[PDB]
Amino acid sequence: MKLSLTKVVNGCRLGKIKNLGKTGDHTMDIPGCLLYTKTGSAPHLTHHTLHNIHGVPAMAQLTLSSLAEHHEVLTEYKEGVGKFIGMPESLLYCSLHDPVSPCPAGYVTNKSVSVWSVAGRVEMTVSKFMAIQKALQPDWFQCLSDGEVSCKEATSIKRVRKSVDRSLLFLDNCLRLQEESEVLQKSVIIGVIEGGDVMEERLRSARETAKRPVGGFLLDGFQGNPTTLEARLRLLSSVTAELPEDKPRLISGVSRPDEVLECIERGVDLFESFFPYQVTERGCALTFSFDYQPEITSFEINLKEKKYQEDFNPLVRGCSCYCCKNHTRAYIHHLLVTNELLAGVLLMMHNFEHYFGFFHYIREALKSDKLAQLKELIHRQA
Amino acid sequence: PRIMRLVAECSRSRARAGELWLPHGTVATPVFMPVGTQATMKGITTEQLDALGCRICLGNTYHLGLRPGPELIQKANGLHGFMNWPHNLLTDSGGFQMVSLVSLSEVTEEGVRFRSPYDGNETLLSPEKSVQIQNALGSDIIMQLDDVVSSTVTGPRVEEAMYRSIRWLDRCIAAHQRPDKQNLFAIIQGGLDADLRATCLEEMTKRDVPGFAIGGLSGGESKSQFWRMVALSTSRLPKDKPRYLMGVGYATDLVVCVALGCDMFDCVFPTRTARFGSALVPTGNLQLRKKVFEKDFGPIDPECTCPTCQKHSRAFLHALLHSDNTAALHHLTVHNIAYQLQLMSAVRTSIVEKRFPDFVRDFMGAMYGDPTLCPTWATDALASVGITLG
RNA sequence: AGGUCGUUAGUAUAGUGGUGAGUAUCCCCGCCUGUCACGCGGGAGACCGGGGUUCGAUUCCCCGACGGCCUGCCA
Ligand SMILES: Nc1nc2cc[nH]c2c(=O)[nH]1
Ligand SMILES: [Zn+2]
Ligand SMILES: [Zn+2]
Repeated sequence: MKLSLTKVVNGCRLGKIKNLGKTGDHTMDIPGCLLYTKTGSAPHLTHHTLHNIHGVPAMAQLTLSSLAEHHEVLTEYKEGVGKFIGMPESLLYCSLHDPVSPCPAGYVTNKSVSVWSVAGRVEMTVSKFMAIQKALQPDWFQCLSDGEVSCKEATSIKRVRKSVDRSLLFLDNCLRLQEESEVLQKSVIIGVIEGGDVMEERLRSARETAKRPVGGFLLDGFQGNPTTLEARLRLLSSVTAELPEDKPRLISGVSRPDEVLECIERGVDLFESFFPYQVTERGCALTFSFDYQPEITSFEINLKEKKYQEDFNPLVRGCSCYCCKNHTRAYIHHLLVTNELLAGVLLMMHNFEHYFGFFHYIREALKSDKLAQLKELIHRQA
Repeated sequence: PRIMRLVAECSRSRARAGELWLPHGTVATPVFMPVGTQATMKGITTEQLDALGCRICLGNTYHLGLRPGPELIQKANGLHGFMNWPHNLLTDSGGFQMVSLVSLSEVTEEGVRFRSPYDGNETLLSPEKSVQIQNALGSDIIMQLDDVVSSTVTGPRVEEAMYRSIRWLDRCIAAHQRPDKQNLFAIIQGGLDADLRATCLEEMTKRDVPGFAIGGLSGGESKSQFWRMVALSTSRLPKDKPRYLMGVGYATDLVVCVALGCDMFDCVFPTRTARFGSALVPTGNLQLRKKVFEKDFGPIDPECTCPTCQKHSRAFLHALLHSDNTAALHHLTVHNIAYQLQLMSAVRTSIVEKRFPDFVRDFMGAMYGDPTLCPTWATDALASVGITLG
């Protein structure tokens, strides 16, 4: 791993990793997102349509929940997972459970965790988890952890302390088991930080986790109602003070355009990218602008209304996706009301492209260090 | 001014091989055309379809006149502009809704009254209205409204339908307004009765029509009547204009009927059967949800050339179909359309270079193995025209 | 260590000392010929284990296992 830091201004890191993958020949920019997938491919897209999207990033994001079922097949294939799913040119990262479908609380013990798949609920100990990682051969993989406390929003200190100790035990055990073997040695392992809503725990966890040769960190349990968005923002800046400044930072559960611009401020590198999927599944289309130089007003438009039935215009002026080059609003309304499949495809191709554009623009602006103007432009709408 | 040019005609049978000269480019006959009713092909963008090779597509009148309606579709520059497709189109007359939606409508000498199957409203569909709305859509071949009865009914109902269809034919000829830009196709009716169909042929051959089509032969019925009816129809029709057989889609049927002198086909089998999870192959089909395809690392078909048969294996498609992601239904569709297009091209080239009778033997051998195990209804049809296998 | 609560299909939840144990999802078969169709039918699959009470035990009492919570010990 190699971290570059061109500029660090106002607690807004800018950089690029240059030595990652097999042995190199790959570069990843910071900050960025990861492509979101369901069991292999992007949702509603096949490889032909997927390559009509401009600016797809270089690393994807599998979920252990979706792929855990098909485990006895990948061992027979013997050759990794970028070759089984026919995407043999990108890095991969295997998270534990997907952010869209939350995990009901009240199943974590001191021996195993649980994950909700299509066939039901399956619990896993340390050995199973290491075996699956060996079979899949992904570049990165988040260790087995304990994060059941986010659901309660209020509980005794005993549960929180028990959680922190649990997570430490898991990390140590898996570190040793991976060290022993051979194939696993070419994949990096990342650390997890939790502690609820206590300063003491949020400090002790970070202090104790920093003293292991993991290669990056995960900050877990920082989402909630807009009524606590100061007590869930000072804590973060206090936390990111006990971690070495040479490894990437990841944050889970934050994907709205407005919370991201403030989560980056305390120092964070990589983000999930599932929000455009939500805004698509509901039937709407993203329309906010992020061009700073030139839902209240326009954050998305709803296309099942009646006003969009004699409307002959693209969804967004100047969008370069396939939809905005060929079709009109009337046609998409006709598709939506009459319940067609092509509507999902044409809207996903637009929402993804819009979001990726946003991340490219914010990275460029942070390079030029004009984040205040863009923050004001985004805030005044949603 | 004829629209068909002949190139090569089999010297052993009655198969032909030619080309159509339509207002948007030209098509090499025979041809198969897939069908997309509500101004889209189900689940697949037009660029994919165009790049697969296809050259002419379908549409429907009842549905499009219901919602969104003629008034704004005309304002969207017809169904070419509305759908965004740079090739030829062919628009059906909505007469099939008269047998599919049988228990939802009534018909008199004035028209047909339909109660919508999405909200129970009733309206009228008469020959003038049907031809008018089709004139608004602006296709390349336009069909006349006809009084379709089921191919499983008897009684004086068939005679009424035949004569009413003739009367409506003359009314809609008088109602046609763009004789230069569209080709109206008389539709031959008569069920499965020799005399009635002969009368229909004799009567409506006297009218001036660019083309002729053969109707009322679809779904489940004895195939022994089916091929005899096609053979009767083909001989009486003239040789300077295309034939057209409506609603046949399986492979064996296509080949046999090519040998008997047909030129065009239509069906919904491949697209719809894709969305239920099944694929088409030189030996039949595969159902990619069974457990037998779970660890099978080869392609769908080694000799295929579709985008799907070059990247992905059977195991991956099996695993992907078991999730909620719908992208797995856009792979099967591409394969099935490609499959259908290749077969017609192969047969045509087989006949141009004077080898057609030996294409059939190989195809039967592949499909059924020993050429002595073909359906008995295909042996009779082939042996009647000259092609002998076994 | 002690106290207390709980255990029903592959995976969730109603229900009772006398019910073919209910429902929704997985699993297994069948149907598709110019679209009422990402559809429509049919099937299969369970009361932790042991002992006692009761005409009858998934229903009442006792033991074991496994797990949660509280206390004790310890930090
Ligand atoms: N108009 C019309 N369409 C179809 C489609 C299949 N058969 C028929 C028919 O007889 N008439
Ligand atoms: Zn767009
Ligand atoms: Zn193929």
